[PDB]
Amino acid sequence: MIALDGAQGEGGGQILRSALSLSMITGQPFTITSIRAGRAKPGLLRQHLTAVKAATEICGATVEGAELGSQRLLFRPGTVRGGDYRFAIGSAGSCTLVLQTVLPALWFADGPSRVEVSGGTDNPSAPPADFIRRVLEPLLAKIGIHQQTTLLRHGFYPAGGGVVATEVSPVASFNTLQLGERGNIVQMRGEVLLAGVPRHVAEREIATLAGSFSLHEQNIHNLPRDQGPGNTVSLEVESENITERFFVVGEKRVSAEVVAAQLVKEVKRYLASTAAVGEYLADQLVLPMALAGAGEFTVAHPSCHLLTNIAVVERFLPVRFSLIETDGVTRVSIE
Amino acid sequence: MIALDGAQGEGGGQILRSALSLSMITGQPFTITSIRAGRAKPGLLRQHLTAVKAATEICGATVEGAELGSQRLLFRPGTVRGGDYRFAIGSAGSCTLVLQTVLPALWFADGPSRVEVSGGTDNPSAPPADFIRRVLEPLLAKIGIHQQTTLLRHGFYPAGGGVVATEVSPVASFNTLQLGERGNIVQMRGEVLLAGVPRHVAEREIATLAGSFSLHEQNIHNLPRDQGPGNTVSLEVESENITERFFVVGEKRVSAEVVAAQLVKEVKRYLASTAAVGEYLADQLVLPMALAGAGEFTVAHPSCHLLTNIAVVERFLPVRFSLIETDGVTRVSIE
Repeated sequence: MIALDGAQGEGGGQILRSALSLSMITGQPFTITSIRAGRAKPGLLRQHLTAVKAATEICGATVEGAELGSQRLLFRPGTVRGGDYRFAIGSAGSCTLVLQTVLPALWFADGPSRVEVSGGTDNPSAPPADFIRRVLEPLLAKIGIHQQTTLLRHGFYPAGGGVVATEVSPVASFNTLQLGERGNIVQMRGEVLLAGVPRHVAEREIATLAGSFSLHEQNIHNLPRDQGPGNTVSLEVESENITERFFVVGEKRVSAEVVAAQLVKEVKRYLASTAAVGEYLADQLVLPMALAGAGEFTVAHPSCHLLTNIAVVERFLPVRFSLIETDGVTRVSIE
Repeated sequence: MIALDGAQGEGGGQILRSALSLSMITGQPFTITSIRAGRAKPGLLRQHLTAVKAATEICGATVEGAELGSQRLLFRPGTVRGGDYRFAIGSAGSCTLVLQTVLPALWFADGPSRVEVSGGTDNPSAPPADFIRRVLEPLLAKIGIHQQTTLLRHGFYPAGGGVVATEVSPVASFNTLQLGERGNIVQMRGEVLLAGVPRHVAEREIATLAGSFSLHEQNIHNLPRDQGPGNTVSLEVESENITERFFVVGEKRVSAEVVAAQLVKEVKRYLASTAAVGEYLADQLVLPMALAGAGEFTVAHPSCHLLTNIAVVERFLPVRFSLIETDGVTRVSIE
């Protein structure tokens, strides 16, 4: 039975979620031993417990250790049943992470499924639920996976209140995704999302983006105050071979110019290499291509997350990933 | 002015120290912004302060954030002055860390120096101060760097009271270190250090080593009780093209065979690949070879620390590292 070390790599968290999906995809039970060893909060936390309850439900699992402070977990899956699921995280809970725990398993469920989660849609430090729909959902569709995520209500950290819902269909046949050169840029678009925040913050954040980029469109998107106070700014880089979109969630004490300046940092950083995908989309492509048994993509630099995702994957599956950091770009490929 | 993110990679600590040495090597001031964001203890801690006080003494620096809970720091170094320094960390302080923050700078000092540090020499969780003298000092010498570390008194975690002192000499000219194949073993040697522990733990420990290895020498090293109760076991792997040494510090509630077995796991893990160097020595060679402007070495797998150390180095210096993960061995090279 598979044993994983929680302090390994970046140090738990992602290890738990990649394990869950894999352990269900595969059926191999596993045991994480030092969950969040050194993190401020030592082990399983409400979100992880929710990640775990959702997992131990989509697949009738048997778990040992699912307690709020646990640094040990034994998870024995069952059959990933398809169906209408509804999970509810708190406020600090990112629907994104529940969904990226459970959806992979559902790719192999006995039938189509719908997952609806509640909680935070946009968190300052983390990826927004939009990345799912506007960025990876398409690479996935290309790897033969079929998912459709709709953002139904936004929950801006620290408010909570968001509602995201994904429609899945058991993967029929897998395809090999072959990314490399980003290709020539086709168009860049900036977009700001205000909910309870004034139209002078959007304009300011937009401007900054227009400051270094030639946006084909500058869009300001207004959501009901109901959606609490929130501001999220994004720039999309629809290159030829790929379409990426970067985000930066405005913080409490962070200025329109600072928030926009973070995003500009990233965007330039991506653009500064020929690499088709960003560090984060890379982190997400590791699993699906593994299931697919082949495929590759280029990414500027191997990140510490990549490294651990590739570990867990290879810990549950008969795959070999190869990273060839040649000329400022890294070619991540399967075997 | 260089800005560094403290939650980046493994998550601060090493970023802080690699940033200091570089900042003084180079002169470029910088700013760490989230020192130990998620860790149990959120930012600058006594040890780090010491790292920072020692740094901001070797080079007459200007610091902003040097407070016991700080998650932010601004460091403006000056001229690295050579001379006889004496730093004193606590008990939980590892001389090794202070020494690896300061010593790189001192290779570039206006004159020869001596650095004496007090505190913990042998910590269960971390590398012993012996690793410096018996393992990296030689690779360094080959790089053209000239340093000599004598352990003068041991301080076993949690006691403290250890004393390590290093003599350095400004680097005249640098060399290219080209490592790769470990070559054939040339001899193994086990060693047990007892300070206030009985000569039955040493034997038991040695036995286990002799249990899977063919030790050319089985040395038991007895320290005055003065040195507190301590037990450290090590095994040296003198291969053709390199000599490595692995250590495991016997813990409070850890038995002779458990201690011995940890060491055997590692030694084997090492031995299981053609890679000249171990994860840790790899981490340490990043910087020197970068100052060297070329060089390489092979390591089994790229670690997360490797990733981040490479990051910081590349942030302060005009160097490109290349990782090529080919055949279970990764080749780290410079450009």
